[PDB]
Amino acid sequence: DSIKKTLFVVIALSLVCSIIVSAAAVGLRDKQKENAALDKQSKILQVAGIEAKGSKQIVELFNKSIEPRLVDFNTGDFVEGDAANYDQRKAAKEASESIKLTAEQDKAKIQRRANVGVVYLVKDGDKTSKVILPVHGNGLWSMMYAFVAVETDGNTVSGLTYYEQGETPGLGGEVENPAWRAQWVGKKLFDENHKPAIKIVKGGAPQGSEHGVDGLSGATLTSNGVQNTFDFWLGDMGFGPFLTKVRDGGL
Amino acid sequence: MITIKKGLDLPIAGTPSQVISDGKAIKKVALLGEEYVGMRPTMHVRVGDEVKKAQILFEDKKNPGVKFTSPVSGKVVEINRGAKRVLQSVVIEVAGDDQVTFDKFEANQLASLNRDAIKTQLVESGLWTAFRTRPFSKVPAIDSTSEAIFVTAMDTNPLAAEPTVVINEQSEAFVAGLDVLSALTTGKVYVCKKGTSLPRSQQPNVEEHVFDGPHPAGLAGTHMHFLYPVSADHVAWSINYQDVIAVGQLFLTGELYTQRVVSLAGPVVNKPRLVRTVMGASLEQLVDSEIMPGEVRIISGSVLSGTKATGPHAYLGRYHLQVSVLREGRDKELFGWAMPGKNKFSVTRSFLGHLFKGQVYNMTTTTNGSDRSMVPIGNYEKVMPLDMEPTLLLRDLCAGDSDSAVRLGALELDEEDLALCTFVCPGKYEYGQLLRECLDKIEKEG
Amino acid sequence: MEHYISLLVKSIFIENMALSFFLGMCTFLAVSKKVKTSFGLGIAVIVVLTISVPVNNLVYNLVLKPDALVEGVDLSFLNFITFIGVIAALVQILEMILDRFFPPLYNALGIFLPLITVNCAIFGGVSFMVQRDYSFAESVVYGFGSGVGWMLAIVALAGIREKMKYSDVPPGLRGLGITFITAGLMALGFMSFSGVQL
Amino acid sequence: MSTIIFGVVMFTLIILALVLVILFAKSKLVPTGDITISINGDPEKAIVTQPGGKLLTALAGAGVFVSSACGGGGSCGQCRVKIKSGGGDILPTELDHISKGEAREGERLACQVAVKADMDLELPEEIFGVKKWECTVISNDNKATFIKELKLAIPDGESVPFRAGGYIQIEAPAHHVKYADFDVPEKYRGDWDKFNLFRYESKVDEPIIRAYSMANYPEEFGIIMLNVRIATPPPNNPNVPPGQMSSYIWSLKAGDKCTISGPFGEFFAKDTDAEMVFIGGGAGMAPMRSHIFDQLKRLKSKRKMSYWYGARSKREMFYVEDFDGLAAENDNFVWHCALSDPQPEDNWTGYTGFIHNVLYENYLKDHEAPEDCEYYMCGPPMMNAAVINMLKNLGVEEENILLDDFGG
Amino acid sequence: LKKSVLAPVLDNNPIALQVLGVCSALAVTTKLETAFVMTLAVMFVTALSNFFVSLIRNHIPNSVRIIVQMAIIASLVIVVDQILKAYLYDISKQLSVFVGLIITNCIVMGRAEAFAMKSEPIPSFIDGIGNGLGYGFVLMTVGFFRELLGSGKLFGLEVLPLISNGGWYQPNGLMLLAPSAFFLIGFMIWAIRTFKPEQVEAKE
Amino acid sequence: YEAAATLFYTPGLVTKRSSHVRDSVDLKRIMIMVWLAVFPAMFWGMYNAGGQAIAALNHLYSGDQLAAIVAGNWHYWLTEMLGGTMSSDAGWGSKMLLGATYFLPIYATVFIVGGFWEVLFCMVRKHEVNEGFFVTSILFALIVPPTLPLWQAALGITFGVVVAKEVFGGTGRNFLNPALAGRAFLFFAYPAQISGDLVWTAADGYSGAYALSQWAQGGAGALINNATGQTITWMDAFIGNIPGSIGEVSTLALMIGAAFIVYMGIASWRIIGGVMIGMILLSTLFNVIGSDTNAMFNMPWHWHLVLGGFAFGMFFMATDPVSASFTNSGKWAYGILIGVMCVLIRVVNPAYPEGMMLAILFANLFAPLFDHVVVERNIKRRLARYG
Ligand SMILES: Cc1cc2nc3c(=O)[nH]c(=O)nc-3n(C[C@H](O)[C@H](O)[C@H](O)COP(=O)(O)OP(=O)(O)OC[C@H]3O[C@@H](n4cnc5c(N)ncnc54)[C@H](O)[C@@H]3O)c2cc1C
Ligand SMILES: CCCCCCCCCCCCO[C@@H]1O[C@H](CO)[C@@H](O[C@H]2O[C@H](CO)[C@@H](O)[C@H](O)[C@H]2O)[C@H](O)[C@H]1O
Ligand SMILES: Cc1cc2nc3c(=O)[nH]c(=O)nc-3n(C[C@H](O)[C@H](O)[C@H](O)COP(=O)(O)O)c2cc1C
Ligand SMILES: Cc1cc2nc3c(=O)[nH]c(=O)nc-3n(C[C@H](O)[C@H](O)[C@H](O)CO)c2cc1C
Ligand code: FES
Ligand code: FES
Repeated sequence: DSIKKTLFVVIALSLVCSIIVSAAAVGLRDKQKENAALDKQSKILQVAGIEAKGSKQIVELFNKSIEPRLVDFNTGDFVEGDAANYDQRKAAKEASESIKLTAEQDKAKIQRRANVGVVYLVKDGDKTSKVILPVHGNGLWSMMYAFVAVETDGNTVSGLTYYEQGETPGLGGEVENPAWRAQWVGKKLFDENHKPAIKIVKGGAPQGSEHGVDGLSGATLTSNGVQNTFDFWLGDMGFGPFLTKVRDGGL
Repeated sequence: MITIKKGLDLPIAGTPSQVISDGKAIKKVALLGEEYVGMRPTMHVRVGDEVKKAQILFEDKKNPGVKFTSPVSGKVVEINRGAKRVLQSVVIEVAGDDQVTFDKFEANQLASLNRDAIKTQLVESGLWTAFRTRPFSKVPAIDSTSEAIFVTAMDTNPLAAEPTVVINEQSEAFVAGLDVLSALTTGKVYVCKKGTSLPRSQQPNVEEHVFDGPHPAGLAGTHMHFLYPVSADHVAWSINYQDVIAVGQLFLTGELYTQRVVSLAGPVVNKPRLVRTVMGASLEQLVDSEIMPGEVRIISGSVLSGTKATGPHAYLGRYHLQVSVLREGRDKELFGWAMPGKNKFSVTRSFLGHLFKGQVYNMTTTTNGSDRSMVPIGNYEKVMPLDMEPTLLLRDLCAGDSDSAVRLGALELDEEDLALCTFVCPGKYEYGQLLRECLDKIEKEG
Repeated sequence: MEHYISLLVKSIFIENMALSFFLGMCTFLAVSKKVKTSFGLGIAVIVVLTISVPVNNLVYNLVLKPDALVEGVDLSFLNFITFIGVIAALVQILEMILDRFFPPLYNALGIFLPLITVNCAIFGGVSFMVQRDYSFAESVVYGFGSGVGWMLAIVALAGIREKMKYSDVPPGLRGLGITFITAGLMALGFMSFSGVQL
Repeated sequence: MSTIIFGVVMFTLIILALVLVILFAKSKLVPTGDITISINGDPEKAIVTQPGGKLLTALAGAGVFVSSACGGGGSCGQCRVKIKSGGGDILPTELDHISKGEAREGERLACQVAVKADMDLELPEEIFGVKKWECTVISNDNKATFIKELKLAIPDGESVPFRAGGYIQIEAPAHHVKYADFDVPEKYRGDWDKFNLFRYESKVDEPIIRAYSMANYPEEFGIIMLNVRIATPPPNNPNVPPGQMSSYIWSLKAGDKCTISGPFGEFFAKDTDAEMVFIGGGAGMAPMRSHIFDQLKRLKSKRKMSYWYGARSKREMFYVEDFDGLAAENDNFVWHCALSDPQPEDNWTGYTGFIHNVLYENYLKDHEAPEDCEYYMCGPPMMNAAVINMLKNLGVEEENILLDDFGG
Repeated sequence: LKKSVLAPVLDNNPIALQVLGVCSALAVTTKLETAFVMTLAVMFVTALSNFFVSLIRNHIPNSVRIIVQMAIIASLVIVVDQILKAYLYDISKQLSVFVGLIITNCIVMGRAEAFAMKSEPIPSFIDGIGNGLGYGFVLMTVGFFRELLGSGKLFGLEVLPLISNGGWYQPNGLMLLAPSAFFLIGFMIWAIRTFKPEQVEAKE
Repeated sequence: YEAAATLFYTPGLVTKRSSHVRDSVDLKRIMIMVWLAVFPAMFWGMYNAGGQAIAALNHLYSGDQLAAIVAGNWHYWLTEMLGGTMSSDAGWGSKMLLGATYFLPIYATVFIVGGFWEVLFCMVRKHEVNEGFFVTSILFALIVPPTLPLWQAALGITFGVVVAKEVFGGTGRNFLNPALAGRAFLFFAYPAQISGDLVWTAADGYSGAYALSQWAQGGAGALINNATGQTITWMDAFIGNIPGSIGEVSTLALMIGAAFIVYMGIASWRIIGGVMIGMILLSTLFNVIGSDTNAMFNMPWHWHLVLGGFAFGMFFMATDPVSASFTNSGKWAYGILIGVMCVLIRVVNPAYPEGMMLAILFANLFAPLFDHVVVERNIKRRLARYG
């Protein structure tokens, strides 16, 4: 073997492979993001209750009925920006636009919070009926993310759905059980003193109670994770001020 | 003073009374052929031939130059051949007194003989077979020399004789044998002994080392491990006190000395004692009228590492200095394992027998249990005084591994050193034969 | 500095590549027969991983990260080829300039010396490093811990198999089936650290 | 599109950088040495073809071959090399052939040794003396069903450096041979024509080499006599493909051109005084005749000797005049024979059946010391096992059972 | 004839004899969807890599042979990964790392070194297809038991009703973990070597 | 039948080689002496399991509802038919009978199901039926909650006997603990029936938390026996009045039983000493460093000892001769590693409230490594001609 031939062979092989690889990885860059957006849009539609069995109609239903919007947690007011392309995970990760929570107030054990969050308003025409709030916190094995859709009065929940979790199936992975998620409808999030009134009680809650929710059987650690998630995100450091503005009207 | 902390003084009944008395007249001897390791005989004699004392019976093909001679003068009667025509024993009927006579030396001149002049006389007389080389326990090569010779001179076997009684009769012969061995060694002669006094040789090559403790203290393997560790590059010769007396008598008088003082003792013997006998005698007529009635097993050696003396092998071995007799146990017993035995022996504390201190048992030949797999509860580590890993070495031997057994230390050991490990094994394994097979494989892969 | 200690112990025990992520089994099950050879291969893997991870971190941070070289361009699709090229070149260097030119590791490195290139553990470690977004020192410590954990697992398996010389396995399960079952039992035992929050 | 060009350029640059690093590292370390091996000290022949790698690829290229057989890999282990300087590593495949003792003095196989650094060798003297030749065929006449004897003449009067019982490595260039012209005596016409055996043919594309043993003895110098067997499909399974090289040598005629490559040998006779027992079968007459003639006519030995042979019928025997004359000349040498299934016209009397069985029931059972005499066996592999079992049951050590076999 | 494509299914099975590709077998066998997608991906990658390496087998210098082969194999794996992300995003989200780990799959390198470099392109392609089939056999067989007994489903369809949904079956939690894969592969090897004794290993 | 005489009787063989006299100990006697050691623990466990069920049932129900419950479960109506009573003042007779009806089915199922595979393998491979299953079956039946389903116990013992023990070659050949391997199979496969507050007290509709996991919630002040309303003290947790399995509840009985087999030399004291040393060292380090949000950082050694299956594991399950180390130098390390791992799993790992069974399985992997280290040191000492 000689260098004169080896370099030529290597360069020719690289020139043969690279055009194919780059064209494949650049041509599909639009579909690779459409597929990613479709999952979130479908989950938001499912939480809002709109039925869309197909990526063809999911796009139009989400574009017409759902309006993403940014919210500033410190001020509890709307912010103008590219909400349809926001990235909450990286926004919280970056120290430029995030707050390092301290131990005594990091109830959800998320250790970082973003300065500005994103909420989705479900509306027809220009009248809004719901608002979908994304909340998350620590479980036992992994982070648990969820969407909670509250009514326009700021108190009544109209559905809870967990779209990302890694608990043990059948034992602590029952957060995705429809029998458990279907009981959150009609529950109330606040009391007359504006305290977080959601309580994941153990062993069962009184039937018809407006603040009690059945806990997971044999999954007390995950139930405590959910309780911490709500105690944080409904508190002062979360959607507290935003819901305070919401219950006064003008959502 | 070297003290051994681990071991087991076997409390078997019928301990002999250390008083030497004349034995029965012996009209038949034999020189065995299955006790010499790797010995392939070339028979120079035939049935009906008349042999003088110290006249060669057969040579070796694997160890050229080594000659085995006849203990007494008589007529050959049997050349018994076992399976695959293996030599079991050569039987000689003592019917004469003629002999072959060798050279004589003054007692003063025995410390300055040439090594070759000593070797020639030893090999011609047939006492060269008394030595054994550790490792492999083979008879030393004719032209080989080692710098450490271990004169045992102590006996700790069950129902064994006391060397101090035997030696004090032959003090001059013992001293002359020590002088000859000191001139022959080229290294040192390690005269192992207990705390008692023995005749002393006025030579710088001869050392008296005092041991102590239970049984394994009186083993040439233990003496080598504690005074001169052995390996493939360092072989050490071994010999007992009676063969040293024989060497001394040979070099003092010019005639081979084929007497013995063995201990006839056991649980089923009417009067245990030390009986003066002849080398390679016939045990069947040595132990007649000395045994209680019933089925018995006659052993040529200690019950831990002896040989059953039945049929062609019913003759005294070369390296054995005691005859042990004990009853045969064949009957079954219902729920014997669940009995809280008062008459049952064990190194563990799971029987009521160990509570009674000083008890002596009428032990039999039964294997208390059946063959099973090895569950190491820690019995071998209680009875191995050497610096080894016993329950790893025995698993290595059982698995058939040879190189790892060598690394763990199988070379320094012999079948007589694993007798206690076989004795205390819940799995009823025999480790001496496994070690012998391993050493044969090692020798062949040379 | 407690962060580096936590990273090291996490990589060694909590996230053991061989028995928690299960990467490298094609050699983990095949070469583990003697502790000497297993220790030699573990040392080789340690060295290769420790040298491979930081270089890939430097390259990914410099040129392959989105928007890192020129704003508006994203070359995160060359990750596989770049990582495998770096790993292969490092393994070739180790095999050909140092291992055999100096006193060689005879029978410690045989057919399995060029198999380090296609060892899944190194590529898995680089990919996980890319996902976790470590710094340079964290990358070094992560590589060292991963290598030490892999060596620990392979040496434990080698010791178990050496102990298994006394076993009596059925003829069908001789060697490979029993190796699979033994590795399964070891993985079952290694689930003590599953829930640790380190 | 601007990302495509960046990706292409960066792929090319990264791969070029990696390849250049590898090439530069190789250029900074490669020894580029040559002539790194000396086969011995005294001879001037210390030249090879390759600077390293495998050892045959350097020695056979320069003309040195203990036995550079086809393929290699130590499947037969005649490529014997002795080393005294260099790497002491042993291939896992070499522990099977080399004991630890020979390993300490450095004995290995050639198709396993890998050369990279300086060394010196201590090859045996037989390598320096072996050579090819140009022997012409004299006779290839058949004397049995499957046995042919080949007679050759050495050119220019040279004598091969051989000992009793050796073997020369015969060659066979590319050829195509048909069985059509094969013809045997009238008695063998029956069983030969029962399948007729002439439809068979062989294809040879390149020269091939196997070995044969000499039926002659050193005082018959100037003429090479061999015992050649034909390789035919087994009678029970005629659909098995036949043999190539044996068929080619069968096709050889008188006056034909032939080339031997050199004599090699094992299975020599011991220089002791014990009794000698020669046992064989099939084409094994060659080493036994060589040994018998050596010890009797050349060495003038007076050791008691017996040559026990087994056959199938009286028609299956040859060399009978030779062995009878030798037995009449020498009182110490007596040879016996047995027939497996004698025919009514054979007029046979005496021993019958398997050779090991007749041996045991007639001679060794009454023998006083069957463990001191020496045994030499060279015959059918199925007789090998029976004779080995019989001798081991009689109790004979491995050092006294000297045998030569062709690997079944 | 079809001996090249049919033999490595049982006669020369990669995982069963060569011990190649076991990591993906332990990983992606939890669900038949991912198992089948992985089988197809490895089949295509192995076949095409063998084809190209055999096409250029003459002009590969010894010094950079590994680089030359890895360029082709990594390019193929990158193309496959981009295609999976574009069209099978739901499946590609689950495989994750074990899609990029196709390059370090030992089957691909073993068949490239042993057969592709020294065989004709079409025989190399056929051998790659055969090895991929032999690998997929083990993948799908292990995945069948794992999915059916750990989640009571098959290909995502309901077969055994679960106790949490008003059925009768209580799912086994070990099937969704790794040791079940080890045990299943071990018992597969036992059964295969029982039915085909010629593959049994020696005591020594 | 021959399957009984060959068990009761001794074979009545004689020696034919090497040591003509043998020790009286044998594997049958070893296994039987170990099998009898857990009898006091088993009897107190049955008593306590009856008592807890009676107390919880009386606390929950009363009167007509109590009668309806008692007539709906076969344990309760069998106890009532056999002369016992489920009233609040039931005696030790009924408290033991209920535990017996809860334990005996599990033991019978485990014994039969494991023995089937034992006999099948030892018959196919042409061996004689060994022993040691007499220990494995009873230990497995003692280390499981009283409410475990029979169809789960059968699978657990099947896995433990076949995969962990019988595949490797049987008794004396395996490398892992069979009973703990089966229990770990159950623990990871069916975690709802071996964890939670519903499984320890064998009462219908009563949920009572683990005594060990009541500490992680609030500390020593959170230990309370909801069945009776009293608080668990150290004496209660030592004697064995806490809810739990049949076997490891009582610690005084475990010490009494294990003292005999330690004295007789069957169970090594080195492993027990190592476990004790490791537990004491680590659980004192945790107290010294302290913590605010974790309540198990303040649990001392004498509270680690009594609670959970620590005593049962250390005495009867950590001293398995086959799985443990073969060197007196490595037995100490094996024990120390067992204790350290158990304390670590208890304290730092939040998913598993009890970790003795996983600590033993972890140390079973690394015992051969310690053996290899000691043997390599011994070989390096031998090469210097000093051994
Ligand atoms: C040192 C030495 C000396 C020897 N001396 C002699 C001697 O003096 N005289 C003598 O006759 N022999 C001798 N032999 C035996 C030697 O093998 C001869 O060469 C013999 O004639 C065999 O012929 P061959 O080597 O050409 O066989 P080959 O042609 O190499 O092999 C063909 C044989 O294999 C069979 N075969 C081929 N292909 C297959 C297949 N696919 N399936 C099944 N079977 C198949 C054929 O039927 C035939 O039996 C000697 C061997 C050695 C090692
Ligand atoms: C057979 C017995 C063999 C073992 C012998 C004894 C070994 C014990 C060694 C350490 C002695 C003290 O052991 C242990 O110490 C710690 C403090 O360090 C005490 O700890 C106590 O005070 C600390 C103060 O910070 C509290 O957080 C903790 O909850 C409380 O228990 C324990 O109550 C005591 O049990
Ligand atoms: C293997 C295993 C996995 C478990 N996984 C979870 C889990 O993912 N989420 C959870 O809340 N509890 C899980 N648990 C149970 C907890 O460890 C703990 O016992 C339980 O949450 C407490 O139950 P309780 O307080 O409601 O009685 C698991 C238990 C085991 C044995
Ligand atoms: C002290 C002692 C403890 C034992 N512990 C166990 C145990 O925990 N589990 C088990 O299956 N067998 C146990 N056995 C039985 C036996 O030793 C075990 O099956 C071996 O591992 C053989 O497989 C024990 C035996 C003894 C003597
Ligand atoms: S061909 Fe025999 S060693 Fe090479
Ligand atoms: S196949 Fe070898 S690492 Fe995965």
